[PDB]
Amino acid sequence: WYLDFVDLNYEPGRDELIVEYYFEPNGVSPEEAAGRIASESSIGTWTTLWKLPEMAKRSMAKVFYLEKHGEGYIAKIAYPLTLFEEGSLVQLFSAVAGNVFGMKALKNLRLLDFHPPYEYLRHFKGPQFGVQGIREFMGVKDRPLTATVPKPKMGWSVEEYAEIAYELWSGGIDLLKDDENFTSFPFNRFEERVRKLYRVRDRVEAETGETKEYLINITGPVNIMEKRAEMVANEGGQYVMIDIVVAGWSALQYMREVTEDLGLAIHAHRAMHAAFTRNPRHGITMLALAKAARMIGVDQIHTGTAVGKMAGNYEEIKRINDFLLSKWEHIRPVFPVASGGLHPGLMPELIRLFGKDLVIQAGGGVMGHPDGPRAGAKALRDAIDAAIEGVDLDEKAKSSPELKKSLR
Amino acid sequence: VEWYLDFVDLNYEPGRDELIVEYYFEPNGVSPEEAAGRIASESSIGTLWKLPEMAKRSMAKVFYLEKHGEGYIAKIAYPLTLFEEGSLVQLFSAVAGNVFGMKALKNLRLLDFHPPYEYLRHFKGPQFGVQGIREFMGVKDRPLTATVPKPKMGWSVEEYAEIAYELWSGGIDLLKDDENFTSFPFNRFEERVRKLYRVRDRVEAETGETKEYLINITGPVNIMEKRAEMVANEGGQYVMIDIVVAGWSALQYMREVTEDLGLAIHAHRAMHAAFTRNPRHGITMLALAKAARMIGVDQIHTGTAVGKMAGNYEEIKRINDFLLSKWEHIRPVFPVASGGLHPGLMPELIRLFGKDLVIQAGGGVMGHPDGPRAGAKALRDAIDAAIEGVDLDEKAKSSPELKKSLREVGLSKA
Amino acid sequence: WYLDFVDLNYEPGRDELIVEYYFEPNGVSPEEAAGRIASESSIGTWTTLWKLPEMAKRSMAKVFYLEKHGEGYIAKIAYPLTLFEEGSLVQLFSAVAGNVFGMKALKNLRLLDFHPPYEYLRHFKGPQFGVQGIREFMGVKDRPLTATVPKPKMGWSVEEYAEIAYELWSGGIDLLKDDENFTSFPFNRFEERVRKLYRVRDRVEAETGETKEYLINITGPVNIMEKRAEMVANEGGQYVMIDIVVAGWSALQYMREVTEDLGLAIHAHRAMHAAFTRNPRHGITMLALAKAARMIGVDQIHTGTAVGKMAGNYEEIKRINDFLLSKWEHIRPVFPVASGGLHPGLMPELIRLFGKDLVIQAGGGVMGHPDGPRAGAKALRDAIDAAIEGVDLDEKAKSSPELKKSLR
Repeated sequence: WYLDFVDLNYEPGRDELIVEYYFEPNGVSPEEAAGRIASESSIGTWTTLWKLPEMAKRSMAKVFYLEKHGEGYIAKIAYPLTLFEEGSLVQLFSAVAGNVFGMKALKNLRLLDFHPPYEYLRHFKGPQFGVQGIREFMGVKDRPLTATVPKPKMGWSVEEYAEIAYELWSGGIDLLKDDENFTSFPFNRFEERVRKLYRVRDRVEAETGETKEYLINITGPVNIMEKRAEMVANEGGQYVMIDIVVAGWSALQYMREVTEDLGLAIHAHRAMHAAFTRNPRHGITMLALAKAARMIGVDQIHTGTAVGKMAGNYEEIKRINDFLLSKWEHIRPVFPVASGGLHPGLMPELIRLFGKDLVIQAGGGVMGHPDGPRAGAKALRDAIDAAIEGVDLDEKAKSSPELKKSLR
Repeated sequence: VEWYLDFVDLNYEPGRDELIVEYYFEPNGVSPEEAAGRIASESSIGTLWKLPEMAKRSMAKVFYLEKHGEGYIAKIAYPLTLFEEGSLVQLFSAVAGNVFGMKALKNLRLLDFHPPYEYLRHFKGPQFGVQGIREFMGVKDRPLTATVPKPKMGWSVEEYAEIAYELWSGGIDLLKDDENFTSFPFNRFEERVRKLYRVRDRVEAETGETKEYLINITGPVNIMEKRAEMVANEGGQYVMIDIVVAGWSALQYMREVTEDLGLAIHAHRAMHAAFTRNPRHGITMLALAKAARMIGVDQIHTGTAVGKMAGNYEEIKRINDFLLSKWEHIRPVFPVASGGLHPGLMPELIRLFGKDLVIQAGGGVMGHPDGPRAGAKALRDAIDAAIEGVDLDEKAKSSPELKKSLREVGLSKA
Repeated sequence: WYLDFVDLNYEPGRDELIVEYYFEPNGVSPEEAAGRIASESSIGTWTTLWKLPEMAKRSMAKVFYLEKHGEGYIAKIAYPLTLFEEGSLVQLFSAVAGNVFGMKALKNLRLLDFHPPYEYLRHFKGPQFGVQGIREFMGVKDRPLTATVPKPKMGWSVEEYAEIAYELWSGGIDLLKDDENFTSFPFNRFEERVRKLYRVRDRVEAETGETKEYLINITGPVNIMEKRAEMVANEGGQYVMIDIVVAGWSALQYMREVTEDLGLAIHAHRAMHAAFTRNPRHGITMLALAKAARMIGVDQIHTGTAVGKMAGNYEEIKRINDFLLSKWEHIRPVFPVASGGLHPGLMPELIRLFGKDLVIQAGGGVMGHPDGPRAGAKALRDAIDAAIEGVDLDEKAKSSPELKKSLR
């Protein structure tokens, strides 16, 4: 039966969903392995007896491309839309990213990418704001945005958090960002944080004439996340942060509706992703993850950077960033968020390689500045201004004491 | 102009994900090809500033154009980018809107449409259909029977209850309100619902047979919803809506309501003939029945082959065939036959149109010489006879009520 | 029995509803045909046995006028109010415009007009705003209002729609108008359109000191239409557009209550009407449609124009326009909306023939202006100013470059 699912001359219609897998077979032929992925991700097996169901035949997936690739194989598989509950990314992932990973006839299986047809994709809204909508409400037309996570990442009282925030925002940071694990604690309850931090936010706005925002972490059981998002909207926030991998796709799809009602942008933290995106032979790629997140509609998502302290291989990151920012029917582009050991001196290189449409998360460089967080923020903003203006950092530094000290 | 000809390409092969509409038309002062492109244009993107990418992609295409009688038939392909999926209202605004008013046509008739799978899948179709209705009614094989009281207006709730008792007791399956009969100071809907389902339950207890009520909930939508809620609360399994007068927007919403409440929909088609009757202009009954079946009415009036209604056999059969055909996940709909039907016509009716019908024969039944109960019995008897292949004159020997109906009809003709 | 319904000497009371029909009999006498319309639209048939119902006799319709008219006949029929559920235009149309159209004893049947008595009409509110209420909230006291539908009529993104809108409004258009088929699409969702277009609206108001509005198309299944109307009211809109024939009378009556609660005027698009108003022998007239729409209470409705590109016979259109604008107890007058190939050069004639109480929809002329939509709007506003002021277009054109170019 597994071979009924393999037709290397099949030409998929524009209304079929395509998934690309890498795999290594275990004691079976490449074709049998491929067929097995297709059957398991579609109708399973049958032509014996007791009534074949009427839509089974029309719902068969088909392997239409199979080629050797290094130590394994790449297959592309076409899925008729009769297999799917439209609007449920959850059910899509149960089909194409479910039981297939555990099959003993494969040593390894990686979902590399997928391509939803227009009739699947039209039932997703994508980002509510995207790059352009964020740039509008932030009032930042050309340069990348800046973000900072306080260090240490845990243990502040609300008052202590408010003071750091005041300093970061005042020095030039656009977005305060909670750490992925920083949700709500006895010494820093979410409700008290929301009531205080947005007062400090509004004060800095009045004093500087620059828009400031807060990537506040609403991550929790979904009912709690919804209540936290309502609190944020009620205080005048326009962003919520969600750890999307830990929270999961069912909650994210629902929160996308909540954020639509409340006018909130979503910053997606991708903590836990490496558990299945890191292994080059087995799991789901960051690309496929980013695609699903963009389709549902996160407005910004972490992708990594190119340095040594973050390391980060250039081709993979570039590829994801390019996808996030590409035209894709009605789905608004998503800001890549660059983080990892970033600091003012790396800004020209970051921006040469990755463009101006970025959220630059540079908490280390900012917090660890010898004159304090406010000075570190200033320094970062100055390195970005110089990168965009084509000005050498050492030249800028002669008119920016804060940047000067950072480059030492 | 040459712009309108950009919408015409008679070698185009439409993909399986495009919606097709078939029109008859007669041009008025332009060529046939220019008329057809005008139709395609006006029902898609219409006609300095940057022509958006989506507009180019969303152009309809005339891919078939042949002469037909005194005019022409065109088939036009519509990408689904033109449509708000789930909204039959919006589809009809595009393909059945301003297009009828076009000065470049003398006449335009929407003949039929074919939604692709990706459009159709966002409609549920009938909640019950033929098989759902036969299950809740407990009637496995024969046609169902319905009767609208005569006269059609003016009854108190008590008088209506008494007629209903007789009709159901005599064997009618479905009491039917007239299309004009909603709620009046002398017969308020709330009172009628609270009384008639007690009568219904009484008749079920006495006969062992299931009885139902095609009760007319037609009104402003908020009123129809409230009336549907009252029917469900009294144990009713059907509501009747005059779907042409009420309209598509209300009907789509009411199909959600009846999903929640577990109610079947009987669609009365009053006013349809204002646009379905003219063979050169309007919307065919076929196209209308298709839209109603997609949304999901469970029974709909189509017409009969009778003395009184000498309706076209071939058009009626085409509609009934469509209603009963397999159509993906969309359940089949019962055709409702009516128009001057009496017991003597049951064998011809069933021979020509089959057993999957609701037969509304109010006139024969109400006009029986021994009263409505006897008319109901006579109708049921003629139907059993037709199904078992027994001559009506043979059946009449064991059924005095049928005997009398057959005799009196014979005494009523020249 | 059909003859019991004919009394050519009957004088209807002021409390009876009168309907006027055109018909052609098919094998029966004019009187029998007329009687058949009356019976079918009232009590049907009966005097045999099994209890005549108590209110049947008092609910009989009566043909009281029958005269030859060309190739057929006109009948007027009086209906006692016992036949009707008061406040339900739906039930009125089921009686008088229902099964009568399909009767085989008539070759043709047209409902020409109806006349509700005060005790029927008092249960309808008519337009919430009408001509005077619109003129008040638009701040436009004498001249006709202007409207424009973007071309092409479909396929814009929200951002592209907002830019056209900015230009139209800025040049002088009063009302942006969505096309009848332009509701909500993946590339232009209603909720995102509402949130953006009213921001651009408020900006143009601030910059020009002129009120601007949006005939935004809420047409859909009724629950969806209600949610869309709430969205519009919430953003500060005062108008919604409904395709009333496609949506239908049940939804319209309900929406009239929704718009009452929300303070919204209704613009009625009449798409699909020609399916039954166009045939001179059979259907319902535009007059009767306009009457029902006015009674429920649309504030503006399309009637057509007098040119060549719209063609439009003058007597019929004038007659409807006159009715819409006439005193009619408590029912406010309704703006006729003139559309069809209109452009600045036709304004003096349009206004001579049809008056200043019009909404002039002139999308072709405006969008197709050689200097752009903004210039086209300006040109239209200038042709209207000149028409009202008694000024020759070629004279105006010497102080209006935009109009000058349009007249070429």
